Amino acid sequence: TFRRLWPTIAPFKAGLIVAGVALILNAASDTFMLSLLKPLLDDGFGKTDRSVLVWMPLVVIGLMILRGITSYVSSYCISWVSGKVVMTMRRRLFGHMMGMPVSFFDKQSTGTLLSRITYDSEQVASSSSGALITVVREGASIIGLFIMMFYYSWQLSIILIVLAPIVSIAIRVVSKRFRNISKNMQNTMGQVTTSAEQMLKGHKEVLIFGGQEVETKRFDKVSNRMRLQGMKMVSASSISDPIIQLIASLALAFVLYAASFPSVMDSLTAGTITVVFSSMIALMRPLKSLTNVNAQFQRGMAACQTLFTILDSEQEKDEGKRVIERATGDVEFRNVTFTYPGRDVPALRNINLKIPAGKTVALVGRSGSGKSTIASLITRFYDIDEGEILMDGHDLREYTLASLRNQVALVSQNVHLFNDTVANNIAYARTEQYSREQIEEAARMAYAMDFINKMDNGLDTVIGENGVLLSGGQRQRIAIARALLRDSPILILDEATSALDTESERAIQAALDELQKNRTSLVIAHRLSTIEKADEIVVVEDGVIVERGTHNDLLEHRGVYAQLHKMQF
Amino acid sequence: TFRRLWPTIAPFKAGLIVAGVALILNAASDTFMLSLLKPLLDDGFGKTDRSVLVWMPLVVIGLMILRGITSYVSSYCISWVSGKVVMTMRRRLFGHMMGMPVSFFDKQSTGTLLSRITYDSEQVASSSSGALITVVREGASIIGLFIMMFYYSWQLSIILIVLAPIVSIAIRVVSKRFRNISKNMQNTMGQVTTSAEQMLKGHKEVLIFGGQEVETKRFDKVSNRMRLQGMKMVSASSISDPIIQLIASLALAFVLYAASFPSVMDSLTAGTITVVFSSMIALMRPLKSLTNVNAQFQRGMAACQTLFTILDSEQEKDEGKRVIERATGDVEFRNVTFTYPGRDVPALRNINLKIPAGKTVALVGRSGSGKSTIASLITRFYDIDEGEILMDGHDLREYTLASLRNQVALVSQNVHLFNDTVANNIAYARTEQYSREQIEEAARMAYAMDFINKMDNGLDTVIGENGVLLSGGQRQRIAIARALLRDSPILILDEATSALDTESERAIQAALDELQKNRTSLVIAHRLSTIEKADEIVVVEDGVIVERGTHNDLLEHRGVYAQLHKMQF
Amino acid sequence: QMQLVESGGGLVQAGGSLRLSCAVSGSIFSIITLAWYRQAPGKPRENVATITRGSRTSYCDSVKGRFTISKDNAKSTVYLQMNKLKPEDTADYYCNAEGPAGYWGQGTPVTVS
Amino acid sequence: QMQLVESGGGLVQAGGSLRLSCAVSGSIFSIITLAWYRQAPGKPRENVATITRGSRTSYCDSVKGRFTISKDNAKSTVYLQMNKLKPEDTADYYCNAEGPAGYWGQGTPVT
Ligand SMILES: CCCCCCCCCCC[C@@H](O)CC(=O)O[C@@H]1[C@H](O)[C@@H](CO[C@@H]2O[C@H](CO[C@]3(C(=O)O)C[C@@H](O[C@@H]4O[C@H]([C@@H](O)CO)[C@@H](O)[C@H](O[C@H]5O[C@H]([C@@H](O)CO)[C@@H](O)[C@H](O)[C@@H]5O)[C@@H]4O)[C@@H](O)[C@@H]([C@H](O)CO)O3)[C@@H](OP(=O)(O)O)[C@H](OC(=O)C[C@@H](CCCCCCCCCCC)OC(=O)CCCCCCCC)[C@H]2NC(=O)C[C@@H](CCCCCCCCCCC)OC(=O)CCCCCCC)O[C@H](OP(=O)(O)O)[C@H]1NC(=O)C[C@H](O)CCCCCC
Ligand SMILES: *[C@@H]1CC(=O)N(CC/N=C2/CN3CCN4CCN(CCN(CC3)CC(=O)OO2)CC(=O)OOC(=O)C4)C1=O
Ligand SMILES: *[C@H]1CC(=O)N(CC/N=C2/CN3CCN4CCN(CCN(CC3)CC(=O)OO2)CC(=O)OOC(=O)C4)C1=O
Ligand SMILES: [Gd]
Ligand SMILES: [Gd]
Repeated sequence: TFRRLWPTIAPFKAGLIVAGVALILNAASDTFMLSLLKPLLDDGFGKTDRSVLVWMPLVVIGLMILRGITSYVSSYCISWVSGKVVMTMRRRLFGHMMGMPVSFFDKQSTGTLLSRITYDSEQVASSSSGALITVVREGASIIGLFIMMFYYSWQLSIILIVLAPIVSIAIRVVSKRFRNISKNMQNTMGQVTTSAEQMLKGHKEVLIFGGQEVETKRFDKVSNRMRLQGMKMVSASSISDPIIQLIASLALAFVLYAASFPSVMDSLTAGTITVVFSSMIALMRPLKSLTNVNAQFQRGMAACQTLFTILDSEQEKDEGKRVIERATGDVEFRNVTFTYPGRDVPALRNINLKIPAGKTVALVGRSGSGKSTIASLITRFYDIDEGEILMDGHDLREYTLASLRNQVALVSQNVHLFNDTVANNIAYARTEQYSREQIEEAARMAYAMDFINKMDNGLDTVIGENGVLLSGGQRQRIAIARALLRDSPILILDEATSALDTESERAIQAALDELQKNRTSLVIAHRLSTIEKADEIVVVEDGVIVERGTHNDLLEHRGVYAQLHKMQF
Repeated sequence: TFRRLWPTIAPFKAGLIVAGVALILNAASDTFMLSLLKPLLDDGFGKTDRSVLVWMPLVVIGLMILRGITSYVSSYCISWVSGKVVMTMRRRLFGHMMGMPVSFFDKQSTGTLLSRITYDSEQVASSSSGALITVVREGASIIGLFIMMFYYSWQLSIILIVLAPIVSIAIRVVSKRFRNISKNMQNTMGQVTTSAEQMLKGHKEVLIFGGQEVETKRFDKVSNRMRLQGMKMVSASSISDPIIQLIASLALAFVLYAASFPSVMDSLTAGTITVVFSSMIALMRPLKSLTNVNAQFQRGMAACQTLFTILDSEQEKDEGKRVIERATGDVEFRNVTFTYPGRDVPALRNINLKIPAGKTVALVGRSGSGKSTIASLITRFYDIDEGEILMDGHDLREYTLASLRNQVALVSQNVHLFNDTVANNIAYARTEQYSREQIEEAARMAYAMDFINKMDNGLDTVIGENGVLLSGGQRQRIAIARALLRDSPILILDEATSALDTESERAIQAALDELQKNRTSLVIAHRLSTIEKADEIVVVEDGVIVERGTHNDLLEHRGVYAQLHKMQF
Repeated sequence: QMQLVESGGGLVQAGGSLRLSCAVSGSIFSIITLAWYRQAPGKPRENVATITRGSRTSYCDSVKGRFTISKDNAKSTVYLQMNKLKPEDTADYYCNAEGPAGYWGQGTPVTVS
Repeated sequence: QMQLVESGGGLVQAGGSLRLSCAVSGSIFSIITLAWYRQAPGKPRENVATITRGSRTSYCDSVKGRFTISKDNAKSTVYLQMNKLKPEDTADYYCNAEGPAGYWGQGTPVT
């Protein structure tokens, strides 16, 4: 249980335990100061001018030095462990979403992953560290004060030890009331924020009907309501303290009277009552903060389970065993049907594509429907719903992704560039295999040395985000440089360059010339040249391979291609 | 200067004055509490009689009652002027948000509008509230503490009254340094947080190249840098308190020494010295809060200036004077040319579109470019760049917008529904002018009562959000029902539906057959029926009036609509 | 497996009219292209009739106001109606689905007397 | 307000070829649909040829395969070339821009 929570911080006994030993001292020094306040009253100022008046002036600075130094040491060497657990938990959490199926990035949570990891980890250990130092130095204070209080009186503190549970329960019940009251305000804020957001969405539809005034009326009645809820918040919250303060004050008054009812008093040295009173009122910062440490254990476990909901979600399927050395085969579709996880209308109906090795197929459907996603099936991102995407005589699900995704080369213009050197991008995830001697001529064969030399260093310019920002058309040229270096057997263009750029196009159409010399290639064609020089053009009218065939036999057969050739005449 | 802004808060003098005068007391309570300590020590346990201090417990309970009571009194009536100022500023800001040109809603800040009204106003209100409590409670604490220090001592108080401002200067100097250190750390956080985002941005480009192995290392580097930045934060943060309190303690040591160096002092009883030490070991909360309050004045003023900048933006133009009653006329365009603020390529070239009286013109467009914005000039959402949109012989710039937008009824698929009574939405912004006997006939006339009487409350039903979720196709039915009751002479059906409701959309078409027996209508078309009965068809191809005629005189002229009639045949 | 079956007539008079049918199975029949070629004893294939997703008609330059393509959405069946026959049109007519690299029925030759 | 001016021929022998031209000035010549219509002395107007933004040309029927039309990219002028003339083609020819309910030129009768 708690015994088995030990190994997660196994290499961190050193700093944490040093923090603990320098964190109990921070309470012991607080105790020693009041202990020294005891003699300064009676013996110090009774019948003497020194021996207290000379000790104390420098011993007080000594103890505050020993208090400041221990505060620094505790904070810093507890923050070291806090940060070195945040870093390792966040590192594992990130390493468990590079192996997450691509459905996870369906825009539902694409932007919220960074926020998730950073906020969750910055919250899980801030709460745990705060609770740890709020259960030791807020917990050593109590023991130290009670020791120093029993040593100075035998009975005056018995009433305090009997009384303290009253103060504790009062503080806890008042805080629990406040927390319980604070529950429904999430619902109230939702109710009012929804109205406010719905209110100014239809700006066009408010102007056009001439209803500005009857709109400010509704907003003034919403702002009135939301201000009333705010005042309810403050009135509920602000009376958390002034009642537990009254309770502890009743405690103090009971003690003060009890110190004088029977003849038991008069054994109180003139300064003993001073240090007893001071040690009692100083005991309000611990005793009050100690009850409300469960409020941080609960938050810590809440955040821990929150991340555990994610650190163990669904994992991209790996259930294959075979391997590839080279996919010199004819990729076969068959009766494949596929509908996005989270969608109802089938994106792809029956299919019979038979891309043969060494040749190309041009996916050109005007509807812009279904062609973009016959590139996310052959590479096993979103798996098929029914059918078999045969590759080199075998299925995809019989093949380990490690080499399947290494075969295909997903050329496009949207190829995200890593923030590293350009000649690191060209051989990315393979920097050891390719020596820059290869990379130079590889940039050549994909037409890249030309816009690379004009850079400041050479094939060396950090190029990614916050880098140099290569041109949209030069990003296609560098995507070819990558795909040409890798020497892939199956190529997947994407021709995202609907808006063509001249001159760059010459070197682009020239580069794509070398890439598609062999290397069977599913090209999502949109440019007259690729379609014209393709080998089996294939259209997809929003659900299905409608009209398929070679070009010159296809223009004669109108169907849907001629009517789509005219639109792009 | 400062006096000038008091009339802005003049109506709240009662609340703010009660706040001040019940705030002073909460400080006076502690001062008189320490004053109560002097008899308890000097006479209660100095003198033999036990009745000397039986006066204490009642008076300490009474003073803690009077501290809690004024705590609650001055928190609340400073959270009621905190509310009746944030409310009025939010309301005065949203009443200058429904008058900005539609271009201001160009999606650059659509979500922010609720925040601008709330988060910044909450910021200014909370900052000013907190600042006022801590320059008056603390300010009069200090005055009270030093008044009760003087009445009990002379030399100690004089030594303290000089060496404390040195602690104050120390407090600020340790702070200003912390702020200067923390200034650039926001930039550091931005720089470090950018990179994680980039890597999870291109997850596809990681899988498709087999490069998990060279992303674990990169996030290892980034996580190490982030952790080290956090540790630098903590290390620089935790030298504020353990240093200012060291300065304060050294000052206290000087107090004790130079308060007991000669025999001139030590006239102090055992009580006056405890009172001096008590007041000062107490004085640390005020002398620090009152000194760091300037961290809020400039911050609250910054938020206030943010609100005054967002308020002082550009009002929608209103440079018109004419008032129209019911304009039946040959509205026209002439050489219009128009580009959205924030873009380069114009959307509209020289246009001679001409809506005739009675007749209706239909807009059809293959690529969906340039149609919709002809409905955002005929109602003056965007002022035209070069041209003159005639309307009975005047530019639309010269009509009072509230009297021009009072002529155009904009039916649509995506009409807005205010969360109110159906009897309102069918007579929105005019429920005073129109009685329910008009709605009774109108909602029938658009064939929509069949969709209303089925509901729980009929025309009392809440129809928007938190309401009955009226179906999209029937929101168009309600848009007709509304535009019937207004019975405006210029109609702008968007007919961008594409969605089909069997027999129901047929009843919607029958309704439109009643909507446009009159009412010169510029209907942007995607349906066969509207074009078939259209009186003058005007087709735009992405920038300009390309072809324009009538269906029976067009389809023989092969043009561009006929070769689009084939595509939606 | 998608397939098609074609039915047609035989020897008929010149200048007459006929209707030739073709039923398709294993098909998403409403959206695929559908077509009818003709193959002469000496000449190779060349499309004459074509019907489409939206149901549209196209023919050879010679075939204009001469042939009629139609389909029954429910029956999974298409038809070519031939009017004003000519002796030069004696050939073998081929049903076809889903483009020239699609599918090819048996085809039924028709002789013009 | 634009204007378009026609240039053509007169009377020629049947079976020949001719060329008519129409220069359209005062608008965006690249995109606007240009066209050529003809009208008999007795019969009303009718369409002959059409040319579009991407120069997708289209023609009537009785003169299909016999006529041609094109337009210069910047000269702002549309050429309609006529081949294998017939006696029935004696009629008044007009050019047109922006559909059949817009601008028209003076045109010219041709025999
Ligand atoms: C030669 C020989 C000499 C011998 C030497 C002996 C000396 C000993 C020295 C060490 C003693 C140590 O043992 C004690 C100590 O030092 O601990 C402090 C304390 O724990 C801490 C919190 O402050 C307390 O709590 C409240 C405010 O706290 C918060 C907040 O919640 O608002 C939290 C936090 O904000 C937080 O920050 C977080 C983070 O930043 C932290 O990084 C944030 O996460 C959050 O912040 C944001 O977010 C929020 C929310 O948004 C959420 O998100 C907001 O709410 C927020 O506002 C904020 O915006 C969070 O809230 C924090 O940062 C702070 C922030 O600054 C502002 O926001 O605000 C205040 O009460 P209120 O009125 O406000 O409710 C308290 O003030 C009070 O008047 C106490 C009051 C309480 C009422 C109880 C009354 C009695 C009940 C009996 C109980 C019995 C039950 C059984 O009794 C009285 O007065 C009555 C007078 C006496 C009556 C009796 C007389 C007749 C008999 C205040 N209490 C005290 O000061 C106690 C003080 C006593 C002072 C009272 C009088 C002094 C002498 C009395 C004479 C009587 C003798 C018989 O100590 C003693 O007993 C001294 C012993 C006496 C010896 C002298 C005799 C010779 O402060 C400091 O902290 P440090 O340790 O870091 O320095 C700590 N240090 C100091 O103050 C001083 C420092 O020693 C310098 C000393 C050098 C002096 C040189 C000249
Ligand atoms: C191109 C070649 C040619 O000579 N055209 C017209 C041929 N003459 C037609 C006589 N038409 C008279 C009434 N037309 C208006 C209705 N048209 C449909 C009925 N038409 C037969 C009676 C059949 C035709 O399309 O063209 O017939 C629609 C039409 O505009 O076509 O012109 C016409 O003469 C007037 C060509 O079109
Ligand atoms: C429609 C129905 C029919 O019988 N056609 C044939 C008319 N004679 C044509 C001669 N053609 C010879 C070379 N053809 C192969 C290439 N063809 C493109 C060039 N064709 C002119 C020369 C244009 C034609 O469509 O038809 O040509 C493609 C072709 O259609 O092949 O037919 C052919 O005779 C061989 C029809 O056109
Ligand atoms: Gd041919
Ligand atoms: Gd006709």
